[PDB]
Amino acid sequence: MDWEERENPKRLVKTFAFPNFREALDFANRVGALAERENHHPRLTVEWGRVTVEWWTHSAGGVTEKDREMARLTDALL
Amino acid sequence: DWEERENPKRLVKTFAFPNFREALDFANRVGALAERENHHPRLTVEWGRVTVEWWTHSAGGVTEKDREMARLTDALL
Repeated sequence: MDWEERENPKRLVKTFAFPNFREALDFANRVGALAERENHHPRLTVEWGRVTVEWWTHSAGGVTEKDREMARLTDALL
Repeated sequence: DWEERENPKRLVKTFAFPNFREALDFANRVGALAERENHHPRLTVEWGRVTVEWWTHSAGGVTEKDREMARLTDALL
């Protein structure tokens, strides 16, 4: 579904689920490679069975068009 | 010397870096350690920082394995 919109700070959030820890870390690495390609970085939370990806522009204190674009590119990884 | 947070009780420490790529590289080393030991942390990776949290889910708190994993994490440095 659509990315969640959390607050303080405003940011786009989505969780991706996995059967273990290694696959979650592997996916986080794909998101990280995407971040490096686009030069816009997320906050990633990796744990057994899940990766939480959060997109927001730090220098802006909130969400910008780039964040929405990164969210879409993250979905396109699958 | 790791910080101890609550709800749930867990060991926490943040490692800093000059960028994002190096932070993720470090998180992967912690992840490899976790996979070999079969005990998993909660890792938070962002520009300039990796937060590592150790605790036992089956117990909903800290157990001896967590203290060891914390020391092994520091050893990576």
